[PDB]
Amino acid sequence: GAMNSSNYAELFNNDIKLFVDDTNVYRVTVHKTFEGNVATKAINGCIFTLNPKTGHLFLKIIHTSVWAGQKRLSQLAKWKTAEEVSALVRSLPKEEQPKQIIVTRKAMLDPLEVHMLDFPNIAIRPTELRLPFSAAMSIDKLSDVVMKATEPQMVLFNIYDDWLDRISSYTAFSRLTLLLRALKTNEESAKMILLSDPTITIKSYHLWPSFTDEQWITIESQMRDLILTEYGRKYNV
Amino acid sequence: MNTVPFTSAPIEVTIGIDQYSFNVKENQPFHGIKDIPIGHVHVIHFQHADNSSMRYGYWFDCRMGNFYIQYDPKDGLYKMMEERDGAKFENIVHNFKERQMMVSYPKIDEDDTWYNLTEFVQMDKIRKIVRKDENQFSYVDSSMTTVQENELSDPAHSLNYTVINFKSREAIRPGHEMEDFLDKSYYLNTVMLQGIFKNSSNYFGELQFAFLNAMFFGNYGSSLQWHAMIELICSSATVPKHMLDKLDEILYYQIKTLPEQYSDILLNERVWNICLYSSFQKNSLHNTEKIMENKYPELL
Ligand SMILES: COc1ccccc1CNC(N)=O
Repeated sequence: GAMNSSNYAELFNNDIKLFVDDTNVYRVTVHKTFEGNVATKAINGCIFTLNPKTGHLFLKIIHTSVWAGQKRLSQLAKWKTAEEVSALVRSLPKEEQPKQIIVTRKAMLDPLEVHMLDFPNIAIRPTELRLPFSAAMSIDKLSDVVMKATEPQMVLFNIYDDWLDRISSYTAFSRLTLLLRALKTNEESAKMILLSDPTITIKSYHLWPSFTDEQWITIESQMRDLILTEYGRKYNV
Repeated sequence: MNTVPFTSAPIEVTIGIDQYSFNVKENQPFHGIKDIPIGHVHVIHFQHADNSSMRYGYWFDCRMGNFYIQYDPKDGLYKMMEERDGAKFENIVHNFKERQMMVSYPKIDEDDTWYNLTEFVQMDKIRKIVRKDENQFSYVDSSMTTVQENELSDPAHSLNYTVINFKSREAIRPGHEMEDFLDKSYYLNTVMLQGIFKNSSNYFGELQFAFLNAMFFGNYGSSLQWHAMIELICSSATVPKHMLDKLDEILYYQIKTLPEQYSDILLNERVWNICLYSSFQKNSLHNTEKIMENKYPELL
């Protein structure tokens, strides 16, 4: 059933799984019209599909053309997401297809189950974790590729850069979730933390800076401070 | 008017005949039910005084044979049987009638309840859901499971209801996943009506038979089937007008006949609220919505 704190280490075993997040699939700006009514204008979106063991990210860019002429876009978005995840799974060799797909929001369960009826052996699972994958558009290179896209497009990333060379998946995913949770609570401070030192660069083929081990411990500490902080600044504690 | 005689009543039992029930005491001089209307199916059903566990009974049509009840002290139940010697049967029934040892079906001359509960139910279809071809009548009880239930363990004692499953390939066309899941008209009209049931009467007959098994025996899989068949119609944007009108009449008498105190286990809050207030047909069940709201407003 549901993924939670008690079966957390199942994420890093050797059964292929994917997290799917649909938060950024359907994105709008809300604006006033000349007559003073409100309207939305969609901007490009993306499905965030991630293998937490390998770091492989299957970034499916949702171009605003997919909404043209459609009604009830928030509902459609859930099904568009399920159509695309299903196409991804079918595109992969059998030995690469996941055994489980964990959705980060329960409203994706039925859409994805129906689109995957051909795959009875793939478990479609919810989670009780509050994962910060919505913040994925706070990663500059990801936001950049989404916003520049002129057509539907799948882009492939490793969200862990080369971290797995030195740390385990469990640690790599803890770091990722901490960075993202920081970027979600205060994007400006988070990004400040990450770039303040101009000597630490981001390789052309990477998403995050090339920190040494010692520097990651400082960075991680600064991100936890920021998260505890904003929590005070929020609740006044 | 037809008759189901009883050889005897050796054990204290509550006997049910359609929506009617009576008390028979242990070794009371009881030999049957007379004046049963011809032209309808019927159900004779039983709850023992000593073990209210297992309600059980028989679906039958008097036009298909002379049927009687005889307690079996080995299997410990009242068994229906067919008498093939017609002369012997008429003679037996006449003697019992002369000795006034048969209770009377109290059919009132303004009452259309049984007709309206069994309008599309046929014995031929009952016998295909309840598979026991050597008898012209069909045994059902509280505990029997449905084919679908057995999928999710004896197949000979199953209720072979039509499997309905909204998250199945049968129900969802490739490429119309969202369309078909949110508007089940394809599954209702093409798969089920045109493909499996052939017409709406057969669909309504199974629905009505599922409700009655739910109500008389508390058969849980029957209740599941009854609610699934309602939901598949309510969740279809495109349903023939006559089906909607008949459905409303059908559900009206089911809700009317349900015991007030059993509504909590026989009625599925989610399906009913969805059907009456969210679904495409939320506005097409006037009679059913009015009685539901006046009689079971708590469930809603
Ligand atoms: C055949 O129905 C009967 C038989 C014997 C006594 C009473 C009745 C009628 N029951 C009822 N619930 O109306």
